[PDB]
Amino acid sequence: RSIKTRAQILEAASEIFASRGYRGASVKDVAERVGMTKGAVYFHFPSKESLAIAVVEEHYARWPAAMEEIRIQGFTPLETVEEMLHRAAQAFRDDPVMQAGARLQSERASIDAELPLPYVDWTHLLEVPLQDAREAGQLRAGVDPAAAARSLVAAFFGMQHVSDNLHQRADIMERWQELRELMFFALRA
Amino acid sequence: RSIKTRAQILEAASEIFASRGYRGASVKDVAERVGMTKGAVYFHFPSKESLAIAVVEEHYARWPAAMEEIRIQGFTPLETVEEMLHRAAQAFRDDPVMQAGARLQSERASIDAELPLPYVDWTHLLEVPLQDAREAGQLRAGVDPAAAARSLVAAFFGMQHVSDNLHQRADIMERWQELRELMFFALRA
Repeated sequence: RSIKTRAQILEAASEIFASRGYRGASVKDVAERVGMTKGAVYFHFPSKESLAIAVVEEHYARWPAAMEEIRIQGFTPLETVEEMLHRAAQAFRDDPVMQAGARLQSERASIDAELPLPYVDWTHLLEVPLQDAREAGQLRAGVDPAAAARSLVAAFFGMQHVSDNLHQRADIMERWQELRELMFFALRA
Repeated sequence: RSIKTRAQILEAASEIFASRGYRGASVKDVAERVGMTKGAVYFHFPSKESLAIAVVEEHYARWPAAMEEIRIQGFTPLETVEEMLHRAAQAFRDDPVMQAGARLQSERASIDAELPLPYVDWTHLLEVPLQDAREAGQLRAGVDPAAAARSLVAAFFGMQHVSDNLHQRADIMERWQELRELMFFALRA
Protein backbone atom coordinates (compact mmCIF):
# COMPACT_ATOMS: atom_id res chain seq x y z
CA ARG A 1 0.00 0.00 0.00
CA SER A 2 1.07 3.60 -0.60
CA ILE A 3 3.25 5.17 2.09
CA LYS A 4 1.90 8.58 1.05
CA THR A 5 -1.67 7.40 1.63
CA ARG A 6 -0.86 5.67 4.94
CA ALA A 7 0.91 8.77 6.25
CA GLN A 8 -2.05 10.99 5.27
CA ILE A 9 -4.49 8.73 7.12
CA LEU A 10 -2.23 8.44 10.16
CA GLU A 11 -1.87 12.22 10.43
CA ALA A 12 -5.64 12.73 10.31
CA ALA A 13 -6.22 9.85 12.72
CA SER A 14 -3.70 11.30 15.17
CA GLU A 15 -5.43 14.69 15.09
CA ILE A 16 -8.84 13.13 15.70
CA PHE A 17 -7.66 10.60 18.31
CA ALA A 18 -5.77 13.29 20.24
CA SER A 19 -8.69 15.73 20.05
CA ARG A 20 -11.54 13.30 20.78
CA GLY A 21 -10.16 10.02 22.13
CA TYR A 22 -10.90 6.57 20.74
CA ARG A 23 -14.68 6.54 21.06
CA GLY A 24 -15.29 10.04 19.66
CA ALA A 25 -13.10 9.25 16.66
CA SER A 26 -14.70 7.66 13.61
CA VAL A 27 -13.28 6.20 10.42
CA LYS A 28 -15.91 8.35 8.69
CA ASP A 29 -14.40 11.53 10.15
CA VAL A 30 -10.85 10.40 9.34
CA ALA A 31 -11.89 9.88 5.72
CA GLU A 32 -13.50 13.32 5.59
CA ARG A 33 -10.37 15.02 6.94
CA VAL A 34 -8.14 13.47 4.25
CA GLY A 35 -10.60 13.88 1.38
CA MET A 36 -10.91 10.10 0.89
CA THR A 37 -13.83 7.72 0.84
CA LYS A 38 -14.54 5.50 3.82
CA GLY A 39 -13.61 2.54 1.64
CA ALA A 40 -10.18 3.98 0.86
CA VAL A 41 -9.44 4.25 4.57
CA TYR A 42 -10.74 0.73 5.30
CA PHE A 43 -8.54 -0.61 2.49
CA HIS A 44 -5.54 0.54 4.52
CA PHE A 45 -6.94 -0.03 8.04
CA PRO A 46 -9.78 -2.56 7.97
CA SER A 47 -10.90 -1.68 11.52
CA LYS A 48 -10.87 1.27 13.87
CA GLU A 49 -8.74 -0.91 16.16
CA SER A 50 -6.09 -1.48 13.48
CA LEU A 51 -5.95 2.29 12.99
CA ALA A 52 -5.42 2.86 16.73
CA ILE A 53 -2.64 0.25 16.81
CA ALA A 54 -0.94 1.98 13.88
CA VAL A 55 -1.16 5.40 15.55
CA VAL A 56 0.36 3.99 18.74
CA GLU A 57 3.18 2.31 16.85
CA GLU A 58 3.86 5.50 14.90
CA HIS A 59 4.19 7.64 18.04
CA TYR A 60 7.13 5.47 19.12
CA ALA A 61 8.70 5.30 15.68
CA ARG A 62 10.60 8.60 15.31
CA TRP A 63 12.68 8.29 18.46
CA PRO A 64 15.63 6.09 17.35
CA ALA A 65 16.25 8.53 14.49
CA ALA A 66 16.05 11.44 16.92
CA MET A 67 18.66 9.82 19.15
CA GLU A 68 21.11 9.48 16.27
CA GLU A 69 20.52 13.12 15.33
CA ILE A 70 21.22 14.20 18.91
CA ARG A 71 24.53 12.36 18.95
CA ILE A 72 25.53 14.21 15.75
CA GLN A 73 24.71 17.46 17.56
CA GLY A 74 27.69 16.61 19.80
CA PHE A 75 25.88 15.60 22.99
CA THR A 76 27.52 13.10 25.34
CA PRO A 77 25.60 9.89 26.09
CA LEU A 78 24.18 11.31 29.32
CA GLU A 79 23.31 14.64 27.65
CA THR A 80 21.64 12.65 24.85
CA VAL A 81 19.24 11.14 27.40
CA GLU A 82 18.36 14.63 28.68
CA GLU A 83 17.86 15.99 25.16
CA MET A 84 15.65 13.02 24.17
CA LEU A 85 13.31 13.68 27.08
CA HIS A 86 13.31 17.43 26.36
CA ARG A 87 12.24 16.74 22.77
CA ALA A 88 9.58 14.35 24.06
CA ALA A 89 8.20 17.05 26.39
CA GLN A 90 7.99 19.42 23.43
CA ALA A 91 6.29 16.71 21.35
CA PHE A 92 3.71 16.09 24.07
CA ARG A 93 2.99 19.82 24.11
CA ASP A 94 2.75 20.28 20.34
CA ASP A 95 2.41 17.06 18.34
CA PRO A 96 -0.92 15.24 17.79
CA VAL A 97 0.96 12.02 17.01
CA MET A 98 2.47 12.01 20.50
CA GLN A 99 -0.77 13.18 22.13
CA ALA A 100 -2.80 10.48 20.31
CA GLY A 101 -0.41 7.66 21.16
CA ALA A 102 -0.53 8.56 24.85
CA ARG A 103 -4.30 9.08 24.87
CA LEU A 104 -4.88 5.71 23.20
CA GLN A 105 -2.52 4.03 25.65
CA SER A 106 -4.40 5.61 28.56
CA GLU A 107 -7.64 4.24 27.05
CA ARG A 108 -5.87 0.87 26.80
CA ALA A 109 -8.30 -1.12 28.95
CA SER A 110 -11.29 -0.27 26.74
CA ILE A 111 -9.88 -0.69 23.19
CA ASP A 112 -10.63 -4.20 21.92
CA ALA A 113 -7.21 -4.92 20.42
CA GLU A 114 -3.65 -5.65 21.51
CA LEU A 115 -1.92 -2.29 21.48
CA PRO A 116 1.89 -2.22 21.71
CA LEU A 117 3.12 -2.55 25.27
CA PRO A 118 3.68 0.91 26.78
CA TYR A 119 6.90 2.20 28.38
CA VAL A 120 9.11 -0.67 27.26
CA ASP A 121 10.28 0.90 23.98
CA TRP A 122 11.46 4.11 25.68
CA THR A 123 13.00 2.17 28.57
CA HIS A 124 15.09 0.04 26.20
CA LEU A 125 15.89 3.09 24.06
CA LEU A 126 17.33 5.13 26.94
CA GLU A 127 19.18 2.23 28.56
CA VAL A 128 21.76 2.17 25.73
CA PRO A 129 23.01 5.78 26.12
CA LEU A 130 22.81 5.40 29.92
CA GLN A 131 25.10 2.36 29.63
CA ASP A 132 27.41 4.38 27.38
CA ALA A 133 27.39 7.08 30.09
CA ARG A 134 28.36 4.46 32.67
CA GLU A 135 31.25 3.24 30.51
CA ALA A 136 32.45 6.83 29.99
CA GLY A 137 32.40 7.59 33.71
CA GLN A 138 29.51 10.05 33.31
CA LEU A 139 27.15 8.31 35.75
CA ARG A 140 27.34 8.49 39.52
CA ALA A 141 28.94 5.40 41.05
CA GLY A 142 26.36 2.82 42.01
CA VAL A 143 23.70 3.99 39.56
CA ASP A 144 22.57 1.07 37.40
CA PRO A 145 21.77 2.21 33.83
CA ALA A 146 18.78 -0.13 33.56
CA ALA A 147 17.35 1.20 36.83
CA ALA A 148 17.96 4.77 35.70
CA ALA A 149 16.12 4.06 32.44
CA ARG A 150 13.11 2.63 34.24
CA SER A 151 13.05 5.52 36.72
CA LEU A 152 13.33 8.20 34.04
CA VAL A 153 10.61 6.69 31.84
CA ALA A 154 8.25 6.29 34.80
CA ALA A 155 8.89 9.76 36.18
CA PHE A 156 8.63 11.44 32.80
CA PHE A 157 5.39 9.64 32.02
CA GLY A 158 3.96 10.68 35.37
CA MET A 159 4.96 14.31 34.91
CA GLN A 160 3.39 14.63 31.47
CA HIS A 161 0.28 12.73 32.56
CA VAL A 162 -0.29 14.97 35.59
CA SER A 163 0.25 18.01 33.37
CA ASP A 164 -2.31 16.69 30.87
CA ASN A 165 -4.88 15.79 33.54
CA LEU A 166 -4.73 19.06 35.43
CA HIS A 167 -3.63 21.64 32.85
CA GLN A 168 -3.94 20.08 29.34
CA ARG A 169 -0.10 20.09 29.28
CA ALA A 170 -0.01 23.91 29.42
CA ASP A 171 2.75 23.80 32.06
CA ILE A 172 4.53 20.70 30.77
CA MET A 173 7.86 22.40 30.02
CA GLU A 174 8.03 23.99 33.48
CA ARG A 175 7.10 20.71 35.17
CA TRP A 176 9.68 18.82 33.13
CA GLN A 177 12.40 21.36 33.88
CA GLU A 178 12.01 21.00 37.63
CA LEU A 179 11.88 17.19 37.47
CA ARG A 180 14.81 17.06 35.02
CA GLU A 181 16.99 19.13 37.33
CA LEU A 182 16.40 16.69 40.20
CA MET A 183 16.79 13.48 38.26
CA PHE A 184 19.89 14.49 36.35
CA PHE A 185 21.51 15.92 39.48
CA ALA A 186 21.17 12.41 40.84
CA LEU A 187 22.51 10.68 37.69
CA ARG A 188 25.60 12.77 36.89
CA ALA A 189 28.96 11.68 38.25
CA ARG B 1 -26.26 8.03 58.39
CA SER B 2 -24.35 5.30 60.22
CA ILE B 3 -20.55 5.46 59.97
CA LYS B 4 -20.46 1.69 60.50
CA THR B 5 -22.75 1.16 57.51
CA ARG B 6 -20.91 3.66 55.29
CA ALA B 7 -17.56 2.05 56.09
CA GLN B 8 -18.93 -1.43 55.28
CA ILE B 9 -20.23 -0.26 51.91
CA LEU B 10 -17.02 1.62 51.10
CA GLU B 11 -14.88 -1.43 51.86
CA ALA B 12 -16.97 -3.64 49.58
CA ALA B 13 -17.08 -0.97 46.89
CA SER B 14 -13.30 -0.58 47.02
CA GLU B 15 -12.81 -4.33 46.59
CA ILE B 16 -15.18 -4.45 43.61
CA PHE B 17 -13.93 -1.21 41.99
CA ALA B 18 -10.29 -2.30 42.33
CA SER B 19 -11.03 -5.81 41.02
CA ARG B 20 -13.38 -4.88 38.16
CA GLY B 21 -13.20 -1.15 37.45
CA TYR B 22 -16.15 1.22 37.34
CA ARG B 23 -18.21 -0.44 34.61
CA GLY B 24 -17.87 -4.02 35.90
CA ALA B 25 -18.88 -2.89 39.39
CA SER B 26 -22.57 -2.83 40.27
CA VAL B 27 -24.50 -1.52 43.26
CA LYS B 28 -26.20 -4.93 43.21
CA ASP B 29 -22.87 -6.70 43.73
CA VAL B 30 -21.80 -4.23 46.44
CA ALA B 31 -25.04 -4.95 48.30
CA GLU B 32 -24.48 -8.70 48.00
CA ARG B 33 -20.94 -8.46 49.38
CA VAL B 34 -22.09 -6.59 52.52
CA GLY B 35 -25.25 -8.63 53.09
CA MET B 36 -27.50 -5.61 52.53
CA THR B 37 -30.39 -4.91 50.20
CA LYS B 38 -29.89 -2.75 47.12
CA GLY B 39 -32.14 -0.17 48.77
CA ALA B 40 -29.92 0.02 51.86
CA VAL B 41 -26.93 0.84 49.68
CA TYR B 42 -28.86 3.42 47.62
CA PHE B 43 -30.01 5.06 50.87
CA HIS B 44 -26.36 5.85 51.56
CA PHE B 45 -25.15 6.36 47.96
CA PRO B 46 -28.06 7.22 45.67
CA SER B 47 -26.01 6.61 42.51
CA LYS B 48 -23.08 4.53 41.37
CA GLU B 49 -21.32 7.83 40.68
CA SER B 50 -21.76 9.05 44.27
CA LEU B 51 -20.25 5.76 45.43
CA ALA B 52 -17.22 6.22 43.14
CA ILE B 53 -16.72 9.78 44.41
CA ALA B 54 -16.81 8.51 48.00
CA VAL B 55 -14.27 5.77 47.29
CA VAL B 56 -11.93 8.30 45.67
CA GLU B 57 -12.26 10.71 48.58
CA GLU B 58 -11.65 7.90 51.06
CA HIS B 59 -8.41 6.78 49.39
CA TYR B 60 -6.95 10.24 50.10
CA ALA B 61 -8.35 10.46 53.62
CA ARG B 62 -5.92 8.42 55.76
CA TRP B 63 -2.76 10.24 54.76
CA PRO B 64 -2.75 13.31 57.08
CA ALA B 65 -3.12 10.94 60.05
CA ALA B 66 -0.30 8.79 58.69
CA MET B 67 1.97 11.83 58.46
CA GLU B 68 1.39 12.71 62.11
CA GLU B 69 2.11 9.11 63.10
CA ILE B 70 5.37 9.17 61.14
CA ARG B 71 6.52 12.31 62.93
CA ILE B 72 5.89 10.57 66.28
CA GLN B 73 8.08 7.72 65.04
CA GLY B 74 10.94 10.26 65.19
CA PHE B 75 11.47 10.91 61.48
CA THR B 76 12.83 14.28 60.35
CA PRO B 77 10.69 16.31 57.93
CA LEU B 78 12.61 15.03 54.90
CA GLU B 79 12.54 11.43 56.19
CA THR B 80 8.79 11.84 56.77
CA VAL B 81 8.32 12.52 53.05
CA GLU B 82 10.26 9.34 52.21
CA GLU B 83 8.28 7.26 54.71
CA MET B 84 4.94 8.62 53.42
CA LEU B 85 5.75 7.51 49.89
CA HIS B 86 7.02 4.13 51.12
CA ARG B 87 3.71 3.55 52.92
CA ALA B 88 1.86 4.63 49.78
CA ALA B 89 3.82 2.10 47.69
CA GLN B 90 2.86 -0.62 50.17
CA ALA B 91 -0.78 0.55 50.06
CA PHE B 92 -0.82 0.40 46.26
CA ARG B 93 0.50 -3.15 46.47
CA ASP B 94 -1.90 -4.38 49.17
CA ASP B 95 -4.91 -2.13 49.79
CA PRO B 96 -8.10 -2.21 47.67
CA VAL B 97 -8.98 1.31 48.86
CA MET B 98 -5.80 2.67 47.29
CA GLN B 99 -6.13 0.47 44.20
CA ALA B 100 -9.78 1.52 43.69
CA GLY B 101 -9.10 5.23 44.09
CA ALA B 102 -6.34 5.10 41.49
CA ARG B 103 -8.33 2.90 39.11
CA LEU B 104 -11.34 5.23 39.30
CA GLN B 105 -9.11 8.25 38.73
CA SER B 106 -7.59 6.56 35.68
CA GLU B 107 -11.16 5.96 34.40
CA ARG B 108 -11.83 9.64 35.10
CA ALA B 109 -12.79 10.65 31.56
CA SER B 110 -15.63 8.10 31.39
CA ILE B 111 -17.30 8.44 34.82
CA ASP B 112 -20.21 10.89 34.60
CA ALA B 113 -19.48 12.82 37.80
CA GLU B 114 -16.98 15.31 39.19
CA LEU B 115 -14.41 13.20 40.99
CA PRO B 116 -11.96 14.95 43.32
CA LEU B 117 -9.04 16.48 41.46
CA PRO B 118 -6.11 14.04 41.37
CA TYR B 119 -2.55 14.71 42.56
CA VAL B 120 -3.29 18.01 44.28
CA ASP B 121 -4.01 16.57 47.74
CA TRP B 122 -0.71 14.67 47.88
CA THR B 123 1.20 17.61 46.41
CA HIS B 124 -0.09 19.97 49.10
CA LEU B 125 0.40 17.30 51.77
CA LEU B 126 4.09 16.75 51.00
CA GLU B 127 4.91 20.43 50.47
CA VAL B 128 4.58 21.14 54.22
CA PRO B 129 7.26 18.67 55.44
CA LEU B 130 9.44 19.63 52.45
CA GLN B 131 9.21 23.26 53.58
CA ASP B 132 10.06 22.16 57.13
CA ALA B 133 13.07 20.33 55.64
CA ARG B 134 14.12 23.53 53.89
CA GLU B 135 13.87 25.52 57.13
CA ALA B 136 15.91 22.87 58.98
CA GLY B 137 18.67 22.89 56.37
CA GLN B 138 17.82 19.36 55.24
CA LEU B 139 17.20 20.23 51.57
CA ARG B 140 19.87 20.88 48.98
CA ALA B 141 20.39 24.59 48.32
CA GLY B 142 18.28 25.80 45.44
CA VAL B 143 15.63 23.09 45.71
CA ASP B 144 12.19 24.68 46.00
CA PRO B 145 9.90 22.64 48.30
CA ALA B 146 6.86 23.23 46.10
CA ALA B 147 8.76 22.04 43.02
CA ALA B 148 10.04 19.02 44.93
CA ALA B 149 6.48 18.16 45.98
CA ARG B 150 5.20 18.34 42.42
CA SER B 151 8.12 16.28 41.12
CA LEU B 152 7.78 13.59 43.76
CA VAL B 153 4.01 13.22 43.31
CA ALA B 154 4.36 13.03 39.52
CA ALA B 155 7.26 10.58 39.59
CA PHE B 156 5.67 8.36 42.21
CA PHE B 157 2.39 8.27 40.32
CA GLY B 158 4.21 7.35 37.13
CA MET B 159 6.19 4.58 38.81
CA GLN B 160 3.14 2.93 40.36
CA HIS B 161 1.12 3.33 37.17
CA VAL B 162 3.80 1.70 35.00
CA SER B 163 4.09 -1.10 37.55
CA ASP B 164 0.31 -1.62 37.46
CA ASN B 165 0.10 -1.53 33.65
CA LEU B 166 2.95 -3.93 32.99
CA HIS B 167 3.11 -6.13 36.09
CA GLN B 168 -0.09 -5.60 38.17
CA ARG B 169 2.16 -3.84 40.72
CA ALA B 170 4.07 -7.07 41.40
CA ASP B 171 7.41 -5.20 41.26
CA ILE B 172 6.18 -1.93 42.78
CA MET B 173 8.47 -2.01 45.83
CA GLU B 174 11.58 -2.64 43.71
CA ARG B 175 10.60 0.09 41.24
CA TRP B 176 9.93 2.53 44.06
CA GLN B 177 13.22 1.74 45.77
CA GLU B 178 15.29 2.58 42.71
CA LEU B 179 13.33 5.78 42.02
CA ARG B 180 13.42 6.80 45.70
CA GLU B 181 17.19 6.45 45.83
CA LEU B 182 17.59 8.84 42.88
CA MET B 183 15.06 11.42 43.95
CA PHE B 184 16.13 11.63 47.56
CA PHE B 185 19.81 11.73 46.61
CA ALA B 186 18.86 14.87 44.72
CA LEU B 187 16.80 16.39 47.57
CA ARG B 188 19.10 15.87 50.58
CA ALA B 189 21.48 18.63 51.58
